[PDB]
Amino acid sequence: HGYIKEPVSRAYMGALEKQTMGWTAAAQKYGSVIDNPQSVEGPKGFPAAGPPDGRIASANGGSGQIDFGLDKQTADHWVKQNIRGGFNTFTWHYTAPHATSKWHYYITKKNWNPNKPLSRDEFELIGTVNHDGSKADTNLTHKIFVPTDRSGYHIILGVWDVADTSNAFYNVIDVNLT
Ligand SMILES: [Cu+2]
Repeated sequence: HGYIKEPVSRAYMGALEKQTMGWTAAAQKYGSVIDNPQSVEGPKGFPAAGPPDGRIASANGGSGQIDFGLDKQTADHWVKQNIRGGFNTFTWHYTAPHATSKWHYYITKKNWNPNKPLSRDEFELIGTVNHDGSKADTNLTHKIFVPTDRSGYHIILGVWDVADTSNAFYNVIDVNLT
């Protein structure tokens, strides 16, 4: 269990807006993930397997841990944070740092549709961090090159594959890319 803390994942943004807008208004916006941003857990093997299209952001309800709130997708719904093209760092916080096989990072394609549910064919692989089966917290932060050929509203998906289970944690990040 864990989530992307910087940039602020959508899941962690829900936990953050819990504090600023309260439990009910934040749960209306994000669903039950506000309490458990670390629990966006679904089957590993993305993109060939893993959570189905339209259930990527919620990891198909996080293995029963959350609802499907995160799967809403419109131009306006989610809080965007600014990021620049090029090298960026992605830092996870672990509540329970499991043995890790890899992390893998994707961005939305230049022509993606911000008002339809997320599908795996809107995402492009941008980097893979292999790991030696040790705990996730031996490599907290990853240096990933974000494409410099697109701008405006994009989603970075970070995926954390657990070494010793059939599961993975899916963290979408809403970004305004410049
Ligand atoms: Cu866990």
